[PDB]
Amino acid sequence: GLLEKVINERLVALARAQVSQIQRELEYPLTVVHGLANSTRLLGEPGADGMPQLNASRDEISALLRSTVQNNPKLLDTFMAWEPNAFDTDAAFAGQPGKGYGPDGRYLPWWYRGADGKPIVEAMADSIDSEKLLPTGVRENEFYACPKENKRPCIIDPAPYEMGGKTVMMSSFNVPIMVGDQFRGAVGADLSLAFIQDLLKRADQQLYDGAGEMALIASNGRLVAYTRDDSKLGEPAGSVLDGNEVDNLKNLTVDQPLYDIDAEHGHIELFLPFTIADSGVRWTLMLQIPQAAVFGELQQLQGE
Amino acid sequence: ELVQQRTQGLLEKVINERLVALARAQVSQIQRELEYPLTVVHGLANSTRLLGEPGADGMPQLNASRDEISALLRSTVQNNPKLLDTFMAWEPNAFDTDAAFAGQPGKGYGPDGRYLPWWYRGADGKPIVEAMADSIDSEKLLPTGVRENEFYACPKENKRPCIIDPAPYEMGGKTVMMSSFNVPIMVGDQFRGAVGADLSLAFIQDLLKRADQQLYDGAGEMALIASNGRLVAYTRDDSKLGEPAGSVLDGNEVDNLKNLTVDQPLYDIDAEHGHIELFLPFTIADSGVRWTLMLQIPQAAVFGELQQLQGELSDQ
Ligand SMILES: CC(=O)OCC[N+](C)(C)C
Ligand SMILES: CC(=O)OCC[N+](C)(C)C
Ligand SMILES: [Ca+2]
Repeated sequence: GLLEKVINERLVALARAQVSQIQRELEYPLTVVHGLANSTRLLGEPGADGMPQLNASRDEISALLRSTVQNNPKLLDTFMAWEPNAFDTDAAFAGQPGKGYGPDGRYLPWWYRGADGKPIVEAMADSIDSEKLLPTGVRENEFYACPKENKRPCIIDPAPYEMGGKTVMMSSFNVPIMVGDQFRGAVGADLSLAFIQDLLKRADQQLYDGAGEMALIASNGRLVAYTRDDSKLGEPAGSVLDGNEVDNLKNLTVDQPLYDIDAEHGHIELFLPFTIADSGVRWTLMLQIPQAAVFGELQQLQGE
Repeated sequence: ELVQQRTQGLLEKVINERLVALARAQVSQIQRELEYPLTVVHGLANSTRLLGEPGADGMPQLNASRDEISALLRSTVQNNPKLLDTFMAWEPNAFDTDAAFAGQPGKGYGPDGRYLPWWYRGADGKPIVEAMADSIDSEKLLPTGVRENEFYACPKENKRPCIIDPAPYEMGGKTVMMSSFNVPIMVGDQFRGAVGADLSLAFIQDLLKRADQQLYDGAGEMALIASNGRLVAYTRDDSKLGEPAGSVLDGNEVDNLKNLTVDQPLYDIDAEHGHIELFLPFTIADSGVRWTLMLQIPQAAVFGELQQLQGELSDQ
């Protein structure tokens, strides 16, 4: 039908705007940490006098990280890990705690905000080499192993980490520190799922007057956000969504919308896969809207 | 017969709502792409300000030389192919004594030592630097209605990010629209300088041309109008980019743009000229930009569609 087509084109356009709004949120941390990687690699790149182009101390690099946290309130944190002896001699820094160094001197700072909002630092010695499987299906060290192994940017699916006495679910945005063809380390920043969820909830309230719900699904099919119920974050979409929805989640092409009508529940399903910057990472936005909210004007024309 | 009017009004609403949603989608896509240069230059500003912000020891948090700051700018160009350039300018004696660096323009300094590097790519793609001494203090008006130094004066005056209305630029034997994206280097409450990068806006022309094909077999036009009234994009004709929008649109409509409200759509049915227009003002981040997307549809296309929709209702 021609009228159905005009209504459905409105729906797709509204969904596409929700995707580009989410991309703005998710591409931002990647560009932040690209900036830090593009600066830090100058520690290892000679200049016209044969000395490093950046001769910054560890205290100065940490200042850059802390300034990132300070002036990027949307980011949960900023962190960086060097390979053993990547840019200096770790042994000179061994036995110095509370600076983000491992016990052997390896540079591993994780900067985030304490209770008063002031930045504090934790060394990632415990997680950087950990093969522990977290309950969301993510290994504890994947924020570093993935950029080390693939030598390109990595976005990690939702995972819980302990932060100042509480468990925080988060996704990390990671870039390798490359000098030539050599992996020297990686730098990253997290977004909390609570942050992404709050934004998706607010965005949903402006979509068809809030009649429906949205789900953001990571590369492993687990929920980054789910406007109906915060308790489902991190959980598999296959343990929260419909048989029909879970099937449609398998029916998707690489980057192309899937439209479906769940008559059993009287709502429209729209799945839009999308990629995050040039990282090649593909997540999915799901819109679930009551049929009456989308087709109310048709209902009104036919009703009279 | 009032049933006919109520029915026609509801069909027109469905049509108008589709066009509004299409407009909002172009705005959202434009905002996604144009955050990128702001994030890059925010990173450079947030590093450079540490030259003047003390630590607990009372001493600055970053003890970097001018050469090291320039290396950060050079690395930005090298590692962001989409950016045309990256440039930074300090206030006189902002972080050191300019006079100690006088007489060395080959490093991006002014003649009396002011730090003014502009880094771009030479013919072989390797970055090279030039001093901005000839532009940094110039309030000469460009055709676009901005000062030659707007990229610096606007962040100095407003102490927040500034996106300068685009200027034409030759790229690959074609003229494209180019804007700079600028942020202040703030130490406490003090403006110390600014850092920016230029980005081509050709992707907007391409975006809007593709979107304009979705509706009415491409019979409409889409435009993006800057605050100076000039065309950032115009799907009908690449040759019009950078021209006053009043050359393709009723002049008083263009004069009216300053009165519109951000994110509020506005329809104008110009029955005299047989076109309907939808305007959608928008901004970018905290830059305070005032840009307007415009969708123009011929009345004959809409009328024909309404007849088809009524025909489908009749046949029900
Ligand atoms: C416990 C720990 O060190 O976590 C580090 C990983 N990160 C920054 C992604 C949370
Ligand atoms: C080439 C070009 O875009 O001119 C503007 C350069 N700027 C803004 C650094 C002075
Ligand atoms: Ca369903």
